[PDB]
Order: sequence, then structure tokens, then C-alpha cells
Amino acid sequence: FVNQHLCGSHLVEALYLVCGERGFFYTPKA
Amino acid sequence: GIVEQCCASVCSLYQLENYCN
Repeated sequence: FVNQHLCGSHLVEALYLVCGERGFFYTPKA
Repeated sequence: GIVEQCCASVCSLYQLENYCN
């Protein structure tokens, strides 16, 4: 479900599920 | 960035996992 165009809340939700308890960083400006 | 890699273009698990801590 990771192999598509993921934008905004949809990409943050994918980082959330794949990353799990490791956590992640969302830096949209580069 | 992640927007160019997964929003503007198609993403992969390989690249998503580069943003996990």
C-alpha cells in the first residue's frame, strides 16, 4: 500500500504504519 | 525530499523507511 502517490495526511499515515515504534520524521520542505 | 519521492512520484518501502528513526 506503499507503492503509490502518497501525499499529505496519506504519506504521514504510511510513515506511521511502516515505521511503528521507531517513529519517523516528516520534512516536506526538503 | 519525501514529497518529490513519494507524492510527486511513486514511493517505495525502501524510501519510506529512510524516514524512520
